[PDB]
Amino acid sequence: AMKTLEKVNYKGFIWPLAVGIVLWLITPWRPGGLSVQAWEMFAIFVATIVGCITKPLPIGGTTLLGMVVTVLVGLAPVKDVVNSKGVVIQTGILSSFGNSAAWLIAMAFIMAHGISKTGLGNRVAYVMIEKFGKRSIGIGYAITGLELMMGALIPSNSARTGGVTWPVVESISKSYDSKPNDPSRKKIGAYLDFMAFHANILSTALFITGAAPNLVAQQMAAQKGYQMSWVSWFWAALVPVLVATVIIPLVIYKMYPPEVKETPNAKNWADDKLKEMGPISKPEKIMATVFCLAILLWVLSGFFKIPQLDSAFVAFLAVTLLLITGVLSMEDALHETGAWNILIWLSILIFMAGKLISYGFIAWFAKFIQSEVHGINWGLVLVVLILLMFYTHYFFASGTAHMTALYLPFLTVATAMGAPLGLSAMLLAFTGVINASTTHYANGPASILATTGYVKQSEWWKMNFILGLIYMVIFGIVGTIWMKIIGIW
Amino acid sequence: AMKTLEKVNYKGFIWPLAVGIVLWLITPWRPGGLSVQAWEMFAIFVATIVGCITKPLPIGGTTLLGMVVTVLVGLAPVKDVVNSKGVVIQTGILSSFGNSAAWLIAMAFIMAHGISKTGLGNRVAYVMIEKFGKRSIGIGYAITGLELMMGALIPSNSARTGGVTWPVVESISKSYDSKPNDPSRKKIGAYLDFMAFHANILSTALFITGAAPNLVAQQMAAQKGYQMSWVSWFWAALVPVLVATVIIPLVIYKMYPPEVKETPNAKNWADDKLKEMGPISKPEKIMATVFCLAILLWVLSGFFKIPQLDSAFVAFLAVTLLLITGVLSMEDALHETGAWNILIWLSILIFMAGKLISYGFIAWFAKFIQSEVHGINWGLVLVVLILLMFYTHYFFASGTAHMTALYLPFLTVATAMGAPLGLSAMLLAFTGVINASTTHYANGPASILATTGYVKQSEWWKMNFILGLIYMVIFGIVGTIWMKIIGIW
Ligand SMILES: CCCCCCCCCC
Ligand SMILES: CCCCCCCCCC
Ligand SMILES: CCCCCCCCCC
Ligand SMILES: CCCCCCCCCC
Ligand SMILES: CCCCCCCCCC
Ligand SMILES: CCCCCCCCCC
Ligand SMILES: CCCCCCCCCC
Ligand SMILES: CCCCCCCCCC
Ligand SMILES: CCCCCCCC
Ligand SMILES: CCCCCCCC
Ligand SMILES: CCCCCCCC
Ligand SMILES: CCCCCCCC
Ligand SMILES: CCCCCCCC
Ligand SMILES: CCCCCCCC
Ligand SMILES: CCCCCC
Ligand SMILES: CCCCCC
Ligand SMILES: CCCCCC
Ligand SMILES: CCCCCC
Ligand SMILES: CCCCCC
Ligand SMILES: CCCCCC
Ligand SMILES: CCCCCC
Repeated sequence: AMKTLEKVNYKGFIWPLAVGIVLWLITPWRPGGLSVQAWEMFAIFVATIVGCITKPLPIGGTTLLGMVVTVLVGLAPVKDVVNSKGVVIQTGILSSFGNSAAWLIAMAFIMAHGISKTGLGNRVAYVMIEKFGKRSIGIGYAITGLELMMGALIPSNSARTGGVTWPVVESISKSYDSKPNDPSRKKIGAYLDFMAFHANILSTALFITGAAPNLVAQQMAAQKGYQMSWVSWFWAALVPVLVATVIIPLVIYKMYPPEVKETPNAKNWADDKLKEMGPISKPEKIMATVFCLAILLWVLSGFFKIPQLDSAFVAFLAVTLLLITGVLSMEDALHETGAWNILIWLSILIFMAGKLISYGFIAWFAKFIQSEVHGINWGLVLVVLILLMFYTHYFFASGTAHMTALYLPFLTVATAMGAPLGLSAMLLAFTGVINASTTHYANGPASILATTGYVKQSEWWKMNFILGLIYMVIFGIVGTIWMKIIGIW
Repeated sequence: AMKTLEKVNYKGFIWPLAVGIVLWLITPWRPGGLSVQAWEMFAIFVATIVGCITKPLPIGGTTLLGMVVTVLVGLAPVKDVVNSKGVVIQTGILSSFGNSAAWLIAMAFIMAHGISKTGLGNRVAYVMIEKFGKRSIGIGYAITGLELMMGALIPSNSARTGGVTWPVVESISKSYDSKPNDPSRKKIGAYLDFMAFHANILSTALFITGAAPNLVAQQMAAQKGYQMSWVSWFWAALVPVLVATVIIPLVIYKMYPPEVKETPNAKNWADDKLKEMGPISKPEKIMATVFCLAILLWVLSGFFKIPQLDSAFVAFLAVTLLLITGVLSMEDALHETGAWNILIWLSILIFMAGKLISYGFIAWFAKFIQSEVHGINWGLVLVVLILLMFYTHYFFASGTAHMTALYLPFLTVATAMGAPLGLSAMLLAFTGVINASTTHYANGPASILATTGYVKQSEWWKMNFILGLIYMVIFGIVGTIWMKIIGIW
């Protein structure tokens, strides 16, 4: 018996629509050397992002709407178009949900549901509160150190986030009664969410085995005659990453403070709650075993490249084990909405960014940069290249496509303007790492920790912009001094 | 606070496991001319189906488990493997959820949720009960006639089912208080579910624009020198389809009777309920408009082949309209479990069948048939070919791959054993149509109407086997007499 329609934010359609429309009417006056379909896809993508901002039809709905409009105005098919030789010359909106990152994140949400159902997350939370609970910044630094230690083993940031630290964040927040999409999110949950994201950034920056784009940078620098190694990257990123570990958390605590700042009796409270939770149970032990097994497969995935260890099949396998074991039914995994919502909208955004890359937008931007800056001292050239490689990730959603597309061209321009090779390589790599401090779709950890409701998106974008300025200053200046020190030039 | 694990049917793992194991140990003694990977994939597929039967880890769980085992023993990657020329020589478990049929069915489940929420389904149900409510077989024949009329326009059976008649079935069942997965399913819901499936079969058989496999048969017969036309197919399938319309419902009513057989006062009851529902509302009017628009796009999709009318993008578009209009939020579409469950398990089954087709199983079966039957009167040859083209669809899940793979070879053998061309073509086409009376994954309508809980799977398979024998008798004998009558030979 439904009487009245649901409440929809129609005002939020103004800025997206308008933006799109204007760019569309601008199409004939496009920057030149560019294709009509490219500019149209750019306009639709920008309007979709402005919608994700103004939040009409929450991100799933507006992403579906942007995909629909993409298919209507003739920028994308529904089924992949083949060249009669098997090659897929055009992808479709259906060939977008077969993405590894989105399915990994969904299965990780499901594993997190299992951790929350068993009672393991809350036990871990009270343990961490007994250890470093008081002075919540202590909790933030502990999660930062945990992520840093895990960076050396787990080569997938999306896993390090949705499998280990996002559950810990959720549990610690639910022990403080910090629920999402509620004015009670500001207690401790939002601070911890943000700090988890930025600790994931730091860990990705410290170890070359912290993410894929770093490996892509390695392959490229080897293409141009510079061999990045686990020890060199580490010895170069140690100092700047320590400076960041010391600063970034402090400015987050000063800018986005944890409303609940002090817990003078965390020890007794955690002990009381644990003892009230009774001894550890069988489903909790099984979930712990499955979690340790998944972590083991993830850390082995760095030495053995094998389909059985794709870092997503591992999540499928853990979920399957939870199903055949009992701690997780199938209905428990079916109405875990976050999984399907993120599947939908992340897949759609990645598809639209891929269409931006294929239609010849990024390549034109790269040629423009290559033909614009001609005579300058290589210092300003490197500054400009870092700034561009930073603020171009607003038009990407993978982090690997960004590098494959813009790392070799910008590095080439730098080395051609007199800059040294190792410095430019490592700087553009650190920049491709800290790019994540731009958006809510920049990577897996952001697409996870921005949509949990603990942190709004306006605040997310603003604070990430500021912290990106800070990251660029830190890495550029400090790491340049550091690389001049240790024989990199 | 979870204490005890969930209840899992461990006994149901015996038959699948055993089966698999045995076939695996049989591998060295495989039929010959076959590949090891092919026989292993066959074993895993068969065990997965036996699991879907015995129901450990409901179909979603056992399909996930079969996919996991597929990836573990080295039969499928997780990411598509390319040949360095762009061609995809091996598909992955992730490149399986980008399927048009599964996403169409999911979006149709969502549209059905909208129809049930608005109050439109119940109004339609009481209308149909006022018209042909008494003598529930009247309801079955009305739904049959509706599906038959829609066959001439909507060229997608999955849509005709999940968009029009599955909602009507659900509403009429919920007006009789027939809920699924309940001993109250036998009242009227199961009979109507079965009858809807078989009416979809009949409509697919009557009009060549009733499904894709019929178009595939058309293309093939044109390849071999026989031009199927909308008027010829219809004039040949009229008589047998009338015989089926008269018989099949009767044997279903005699074999699977609708426990509630008589409703002597349907008129007054429907009028009372309608008047108690008040005049038609605004959300109902909007859902009706969206439904009519989707039906219009679906019927236009037969004359204009355009990505904007893919018969799945239309469901995406209807859902998007319901979102931007208000009658359907995003949370309403996120916890619609059936959509995601069918996505999962149908995609996985289609992927495994595609692996059966690529590894060289179906092609070997076809060569075996081509090299086995050599000297026979073409009548027994056609009998054997119809039987094989019928009972090979247990190893397929699309209905189009089946035809593309086995229609031209069997038709070739028939025409080479003396049989006439038009007769063999039309008979194998009708057989590719009635193949759907085999399984729960044979097509979209079956994968929909078998998993709704109104009809079990054991009963489904048994009754579909019997009705397939009956369909083969009817079509073969009657249609052969009919084609001999009208100048087809
Ligand atoms: C004609 C294209 C106008 C721009 C499309 C706006 C898309 C809205 C997505 C929320
Ligand atoms: C050109 C981008 C304009 C985006 C404006 C977003 C305003 C959001 C107000 C809450
Ligand atoms: C748990 C996945 C381990 C699978 C082992 C695969 C070994 C392949 C050797 C060829
Ligand atoms: C010496 C080249 C590196 C300088 C990078 C400075 C970036 C400034 C960010 C605001
Ligand atoms: C060694 C492979 C045996 C096949 C097992 C298949 C398991 C599927 C269970 C649903
Ligand atoms: C290939 C043999 C399949 C056996 C299936 C038996 C099902 C038993 C259900 C009670
Ligand atoms: C509802 C969308 C109908 C299709 C728009 C017109 C496309 C014409 C492309 C030539
Ligand atoms: C003349 C032969 C026509 C084919 C008859 C098919 C009968 C199938 C019997 C099950
Ligand atoms: C001529 C400069 C225009 C650049 C617009 C494209 C980058 C957003
Ligand atoms: C006012 C609702 C508009 C919906 C977006 C349409 C995009 C062309
Ligand atoms: C380049 C986009 C900027 C993000 C918002 C900045 C608000 C100060
Ligand atoms: C307790 C026996 C279940 C084993 C399941 C393994 C399926 C490959
Ligand atoms: C060699 C005899 C036939 C075996 C058939 C195996 C099942 C397709
Ligand atoms: C060749 C497969 C036949 C299976 C028939 C199943 C009847 C319940
Ligand atoms: C030009 C619009 C800025 C937002 C980028 C996604
Ligand atoms: C959140 C993962 C905790 C596992 C403890 C063994
Ligand atoms: C357990 C993974 C081992 C991989 C050996 C190739
Ligand atoms: C293959 C997983 C075995 C676990 C059964 C309890
Ligand atoms: C009853 C199991 C059927 C096996 C063929 C798929
Ligand atoms: C079930 C669809 C009903 C639409 C009536 C106009
Ligand atoms: C509410 C539907 C509007 C679509 C055309 C702008």
